[PDB]
Amino acid sequence: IIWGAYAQRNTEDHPPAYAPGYKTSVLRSPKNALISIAETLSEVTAPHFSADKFGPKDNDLILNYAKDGLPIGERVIVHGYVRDQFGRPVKNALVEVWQANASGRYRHPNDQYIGAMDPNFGGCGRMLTDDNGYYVFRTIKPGPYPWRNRINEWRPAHIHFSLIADGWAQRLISQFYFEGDTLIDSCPILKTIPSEQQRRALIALEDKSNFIEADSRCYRFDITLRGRRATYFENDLT
Amino acid sequence: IIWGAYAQRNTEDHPPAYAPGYKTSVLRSPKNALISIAETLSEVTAPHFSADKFGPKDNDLILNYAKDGLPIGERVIVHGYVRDQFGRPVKNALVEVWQANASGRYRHPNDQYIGAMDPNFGGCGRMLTDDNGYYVFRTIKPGPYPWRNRINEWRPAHIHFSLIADGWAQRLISQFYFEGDTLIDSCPILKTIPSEQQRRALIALEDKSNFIEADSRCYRFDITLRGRRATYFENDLT
Amino acid sequence: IIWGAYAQRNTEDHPPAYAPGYKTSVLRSPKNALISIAETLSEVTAPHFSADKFGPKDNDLILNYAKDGLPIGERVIVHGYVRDQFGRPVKNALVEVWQANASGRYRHPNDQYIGAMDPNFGGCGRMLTDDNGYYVFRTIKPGPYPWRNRINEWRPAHIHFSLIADGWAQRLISQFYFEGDTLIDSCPILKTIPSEQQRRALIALEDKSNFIEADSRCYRFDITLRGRRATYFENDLT
Amino acid sequence: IIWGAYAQRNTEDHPPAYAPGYKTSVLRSPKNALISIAETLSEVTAPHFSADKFGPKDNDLILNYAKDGLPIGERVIVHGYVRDQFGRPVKNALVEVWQANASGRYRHPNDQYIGAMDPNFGGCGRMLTDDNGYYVFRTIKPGPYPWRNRINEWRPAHIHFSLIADGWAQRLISQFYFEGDTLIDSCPILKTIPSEQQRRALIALEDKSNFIEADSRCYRFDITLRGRRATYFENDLT
Amino acid sequence: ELKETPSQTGGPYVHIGLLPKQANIEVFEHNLDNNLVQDNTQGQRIRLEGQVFDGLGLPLRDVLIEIWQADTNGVYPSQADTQGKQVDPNFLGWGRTGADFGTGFWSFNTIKPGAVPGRKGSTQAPHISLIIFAHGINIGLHTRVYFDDEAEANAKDPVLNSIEWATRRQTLVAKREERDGEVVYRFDIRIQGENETVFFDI
Amino acid sequence: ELKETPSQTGGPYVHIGLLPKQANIEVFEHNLDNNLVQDNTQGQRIRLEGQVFDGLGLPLRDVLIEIWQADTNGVYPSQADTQGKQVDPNFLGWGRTGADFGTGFWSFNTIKPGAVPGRKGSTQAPHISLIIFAHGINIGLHTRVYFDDEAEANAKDPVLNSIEWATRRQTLVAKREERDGEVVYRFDIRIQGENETVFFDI
Amino acid sequence: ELKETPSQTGGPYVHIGLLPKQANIEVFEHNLDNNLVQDNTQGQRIRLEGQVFDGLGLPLRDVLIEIWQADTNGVYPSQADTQGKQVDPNFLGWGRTGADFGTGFWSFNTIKPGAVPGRKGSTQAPHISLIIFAHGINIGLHTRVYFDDEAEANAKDPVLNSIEWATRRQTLVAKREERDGEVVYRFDIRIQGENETVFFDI
Amino acid sequence: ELKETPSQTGGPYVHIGLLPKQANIEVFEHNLDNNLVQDNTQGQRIRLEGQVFDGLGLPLRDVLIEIWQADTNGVYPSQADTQGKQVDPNFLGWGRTGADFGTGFWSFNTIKPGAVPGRKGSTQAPHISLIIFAHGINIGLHTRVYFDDEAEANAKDPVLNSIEWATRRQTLVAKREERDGEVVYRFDIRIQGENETVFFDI
Ligand SMILES: O=[N+]([O-])c1ccc(O)c(O)c1
Ligand SMILES: O=[N+]([O-])c1ccc(O)c(O)c1
Ligand SMILES: O=[N+]([O-])c1ccc(O)c(O)c1
Ligand SMILES: O=[N+]([O-])c1ccc(O)c(O)c1
Ligand SMILES: [Fe+3]
Ligand SMILES: [Fe+3]
Ligand SMILES: [Fe+3]
Ligand SMILES: [Fe+3]
Repeated sequence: IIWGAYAQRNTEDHPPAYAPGYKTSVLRSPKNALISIAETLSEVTAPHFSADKFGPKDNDLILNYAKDGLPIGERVIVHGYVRDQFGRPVKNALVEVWQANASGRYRHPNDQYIGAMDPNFGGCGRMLTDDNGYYVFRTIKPGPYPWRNRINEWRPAHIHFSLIADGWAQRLISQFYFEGDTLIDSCPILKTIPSEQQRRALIALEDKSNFIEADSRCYRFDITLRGRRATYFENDLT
Repeated sequence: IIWGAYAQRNTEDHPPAYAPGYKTSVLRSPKNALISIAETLSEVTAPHFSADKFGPKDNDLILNYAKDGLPIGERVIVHGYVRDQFGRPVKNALVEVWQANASGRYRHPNDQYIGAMDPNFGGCGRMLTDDNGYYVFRTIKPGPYPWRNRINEWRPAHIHFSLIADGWAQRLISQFYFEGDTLIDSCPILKTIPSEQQRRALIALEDKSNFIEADSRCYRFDITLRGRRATYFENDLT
Repeated sequence: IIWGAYAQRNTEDHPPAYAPGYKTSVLRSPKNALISIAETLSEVTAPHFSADKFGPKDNDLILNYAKDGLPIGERVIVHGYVRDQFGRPVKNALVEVWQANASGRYRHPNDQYIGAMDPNFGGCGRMLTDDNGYYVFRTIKPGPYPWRNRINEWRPAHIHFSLIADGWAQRLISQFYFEGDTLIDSCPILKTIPSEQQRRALIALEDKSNFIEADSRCYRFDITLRGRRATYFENDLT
Repeated sequence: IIWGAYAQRNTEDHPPAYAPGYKTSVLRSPKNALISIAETLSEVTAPHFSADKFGPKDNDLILNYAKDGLPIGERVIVHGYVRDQFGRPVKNALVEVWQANASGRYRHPNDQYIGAMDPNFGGCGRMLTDDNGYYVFRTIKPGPYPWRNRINEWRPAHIHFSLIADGWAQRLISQFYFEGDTLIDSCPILKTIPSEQQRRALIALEDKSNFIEADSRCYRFDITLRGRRATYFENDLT
Repeated sequence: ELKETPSQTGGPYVHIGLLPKQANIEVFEHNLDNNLVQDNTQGQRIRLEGQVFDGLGLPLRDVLIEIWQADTNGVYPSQADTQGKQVDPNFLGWGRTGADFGTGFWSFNTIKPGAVPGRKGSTQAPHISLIIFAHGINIGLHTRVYFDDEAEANAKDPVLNSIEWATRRQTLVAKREERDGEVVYRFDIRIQGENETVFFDI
Repeated sequence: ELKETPSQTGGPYVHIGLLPKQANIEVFEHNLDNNLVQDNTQGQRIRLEGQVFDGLGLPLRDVLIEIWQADTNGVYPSQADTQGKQVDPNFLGWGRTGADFGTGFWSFNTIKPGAVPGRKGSTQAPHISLIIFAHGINIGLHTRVYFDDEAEANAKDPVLNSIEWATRRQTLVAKREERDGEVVYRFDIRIQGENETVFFDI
Repeated sequence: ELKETPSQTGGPYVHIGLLPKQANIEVFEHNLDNNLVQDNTQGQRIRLEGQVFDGLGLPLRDVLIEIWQADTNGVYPSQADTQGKQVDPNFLGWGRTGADFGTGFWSFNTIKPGAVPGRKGSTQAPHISLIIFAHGINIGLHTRVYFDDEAEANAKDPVLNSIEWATRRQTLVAKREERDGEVVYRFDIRIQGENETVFFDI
Repeated sequence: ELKETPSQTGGPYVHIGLLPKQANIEVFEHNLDNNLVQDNTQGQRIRLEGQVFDGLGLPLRDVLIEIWQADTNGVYPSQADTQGKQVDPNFLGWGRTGADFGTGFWSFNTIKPGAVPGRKGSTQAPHISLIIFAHGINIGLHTRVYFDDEAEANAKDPVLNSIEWATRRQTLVAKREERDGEVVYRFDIRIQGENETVFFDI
């Protein structure tokens, strides 16, 4: 199999750069259209991260910053599969996550929300997907929080995530939400995505058979990256 | 206006005593039918609690047990109206509430769930409704938690409540849930209630216009008690 | 009752500033997003106008400018209620109205439409709502008129109105239309409002039981302003 | 992969112990609720049966008891797959089956139905599923038969089956029926199962492309057992 | 018309909320409890105690119990009382208690209530109205406690006579005992089974 | 709950209705105007003036402007003011004006407001709240006018500090000038484009 | 995800299929039975026997019973056992039996199992896992058999301690008897009623 | 076929997750950073720095930037590189950095990449691929950095020549400077407005 380029990104499946209901985008969006280029080796390659460098608790946000006790909040496991658009698993991709604590407070200097800080929660983790594209991490469910867009704007609970995988063209940062959160219907950031089916693609689903008795609940969330096409005739990449 | 008896309780609008899917009810439910009696002064009277005895933070679960800091969790206000079945407000009724903390852990000796305890959260409050039947309290949204019915049983987030109002026949203890919680559909305790409309009567609704910017979210929850009938002919009560 | 801030204005329920089908808005709309602020005493206060200063015919557009005779046109009474978003009446609010005459001609220097001027019609009135939020005025139904947006643009019949009420944040100017006017479906100014339900909120309804025999027809039109939230915990306004 | 416990059995997907329309259950059902326990090595292990001990005709009910001739009745092959609830094949599980003959008569001392006995039919077989979870056996389609529940009760044609697989918690005995049998809609034993979808899970489907010309018909029937969860954090089993 | 809010069990922690003081939670200055006798309260002091048993005879150690009763003259300290008689001003008429976590015994210190009018000119025998909440109980169970030394009054009580099984009437009668000068009434409640206590829909 | 009535433009004739006197329509005896100073009004008299420009720099000659402000001691003549201080009894705190049809200049005669409490114990710098209506403007635009001679107070103003672009903060500061004894503050408003005035959602 | 196939009763002829040899059907060369002791099996030989009774006390003569247990050292002859210890190679750990059609007695010849680890470092008392199938039983009933001569171990067993009714814990303890040199454990099962045997959802 | 998961902004706290060390969160032993030069890395060392500006010219102090580039010989340290040439074994080719919270400056220490084959036998000029994430940016913005001292190579670069506006091509060229022996390339990014940097859909 000789690989060709990644399938073109479908711009209608993503938010546009300029989205007036998300006020900060008004001055941080290019006025010119993006220039589409044909891919080269620069766009189809990406770095490799070795598992050797990851610590044992890097995917365990409940314990990786615990000092005197356990963080306060709802214990949850999140797991799922990363695949490309043609359904192939994405192996050894680096998944990084960050989030607020149970109060909706981030452990960042600029976050001065009154929601209380948790001395035993850090809020960041990372993992590499396995050969089946599977990933699993444990955390405390984040709380929603207020932010200044309109004065009473509130984000639904969410976990931020980032993926570095096989090709630079696949580079993606997004956010997933929790099934049933009522703030999902009102969020101007989630509403930058044009279609309802794509908004639903960011909701992690309750996975009841995988709850761990007297311990933790579980959410299932799958991620799809751009996929490469195979070449059978002229290989113009190089 | 001369008052007669409270309207008969509609047993089809409540759970039955014996509900096999809630295992603890199997040995704690009478085998004999309840004996219905005609009401007397004993059933139509109830005690009076004076507002003078309530402390300033009795309805503020965020601060009434705070020692070194604020409790961890989602700040929420819950408010609503208590009325009788004929729509009249229920004035000066005593509303008591208790709940788990953000981890789903109760501050009770027998609760040994691994969800972490919060040193700044107590979990109990009380208030008297006003002349319009209105009540309001502030708290941290409780987390769901596991319990042993079937081994992997999980309660949806809920706040327990109790009402002592004008007549002993109105005495009621129940629980309300939060709009959108997916565990609501699976709870065997909530499923003891026969009809869907009555199950919905226990769900507190997100009240977005009443959120307090950069501070707290708000849920609206109304409660209906039995109502008294007026007498226009023979007054047999006595 | 201690009052807190007005509920945030729901920007999705109003037209946006930039609306290209209404050509004059293209150069009169800010390019930057509005900056939302938390309210202070400046935003929650407003002036008081005394009824003593209003003349007896200030709400009677049929007679307040009549010199030699009565104005020509359809005699109509318009009445209704002003309330806030939580349903409370808005008392002693100043309602000012202005409109074209039966020909669709305004008594303004810049209006040179061929529709004829009426020497006995002025076109402006004002009133204060009563303690129930009620207002009533009498006028001649205005005619539609042409304006230059696209060359053959026509406004449906409408009456312009303005409200100064309890808080500066409630300040509002808008326009109401008459049930059944077919130009309502084609107006680019009314179409700046995104949702159909909100477009309908500007249509005054025929009120047949309140017509006055051998005299005048009647339209019913209610207005909703932003409402203030009550404070039960910290009062941060000051 | 480190395995944790089997997913909790979903009691709503099975018949209850007490089912009054199946009269024999009235005195053979516990009055107390079952006590749920957390699993240990006792519940997750099970025995292993070696293929070496099975005879060549153990899965061929047409020939394994034939002495002077072939049994009378409809020649049918039944095949399918055994998988766990998460879709994984169940390998080397022991499947045992027993059934009545074509007359609806069992070769049991206590069966004195007038339906005739077949000297060349035994009615019992066994097999081990293969690595894909596949099993196949051949038999004579059983006839329905009368039994005493109400006096004119009739069982639809069925084949009894039992599975011993990887964990004791998976132990299951049930019965499957044949597509289109009209007695299926009236059977009080099949009606102990609460939901229609689960009743349908016991119907073997005609598999026409797999009929063997001038020889036998074929039914397809798949079986689902409880599945084990994988452990990624604390392994509390031991 | 509206439907009553549906009942749900109080659950196993019903005392965090209803008797915090006893779950070691000091959040309130004034706490409600099981002592209805104030220093100037009129009437004869009595102690009411017992245990609550499940269907297998095991006492419930997570139960919450409240009682509601009239003062010494049979007047309720409630605005809904229409007797036109003055009530004892130093009497709340209500109390709440939980069972001891080890033993399962519950108790109240109160006074023996006077007789209260029944319907249509009848007179009820002295009684205390009692309600039970606990994990497993979906709706609070209502019962009444009558006194074995009021046999004359009990025989004419309208509610007791409305129970057709005389063997069940006896489950509602507490037994008087005298522990070192104190008068004690023992009232055990059997939720299910043999000698199941009578419960009412009121 | 109800939705706020949707806003619509005031249109090009917004003064027939709001300033009839100036459209030559004498229908009212008492007319509202742009003079907030009565003879006994306390405080220092100031004149506020400017022009409103569209995206191409052309002044709007059909604009309607209103201002709302506190008296000389920072008290609003409104029942909603909760300072518990007495307000100047000869001060309405509000006025309305249109631009001159030829030049486009607008103005008000008022007084310099005193400082008003901000939220959580803060103090706001002196400011006047201003709103703009005109053909093409679908919803009234809210802004505030601060004074360049109150630099100390402005640096500590909560609302001004909440604007992260310091270059935009300056669009809200009027410049003090002294025309023949009178103090004048010049405040031009640019609705769109370079140096676009900051507008608020209040 | 898939739903487990629903259970159905084994019916009254459950031994045609599960114990053909005893229904006089010789279709298999190798037949499964109730003898778990092979000649080289390690451990002390014991006989387990009893009867199964319905709600009226009548023994079930159509019942099918299977047991699953560890070897003499507490190791299961199963690939799922993760103790890393070698199991007795001459031990299947499972057997099956039916009740005698006349008397209703059932029995197995096996060995006394050694103790098996419990969860989180605990140790379980020796026990045999047992399941019951019969006409009238819609889902196989799971229970466990503990031994009365292991009182010390039983008092620390996690599963037994998880049963809050001590009167019900005793239904799971078989009684040791010594019939002519042989050690016998008698374990009767009451499916319903007084002294109903504890059944588990595992 | 599946649709790509939709992008969402990284938000203002994108460094808690992507550069914890710099938000003062010590959760990882090995942290990713902006230094691509290891001690044995081949090539000429260069420093890349600049600022990112919004539409009003204010630098973004919450921005997260990553770069991806080839080694000194134009080979990518990636299994997808098909040149059949050995890559420098001491080069990751990727790094990440945030802007300084006060100044807004960002930087990387890396080496000048060698030229990489373009499509159909062409040769690309040396370049670094760069992506930007920040609050307000809904999808990461891709751009490339070319070097002003590679004018000959730049004139023949396929991607640069595919931009029809020559005035926009210049926004992609960093300027070489020599601060005390070190070679520095200054590359400022303007997200919107005049001299807006070219962004690509790759
Ligand atoms: O079994 N528990 O522990 C429970 C069950 C339900 C509850 O509402 C509760 O607070 C505790
Ligand atoms: O363009 N005009 O002349 C207009 C447009 C809309 C109006 O409502 C109006 O009164 C005048
Ligand atoms: O009552 N019987 O004889 C029965 C009832 C059901 C059966 O499945 C069966 O094989 C026999
Ligand atoms: O404005 N903020 O602070 C925000 C907005 C969105 C976010 O996802 C966030 O983490 C912070
Ligand atoms: Fe609870
Ligand atoms: Fe108009
Ligand atoms: Fe059968
Ligand atoms: Fe966030």
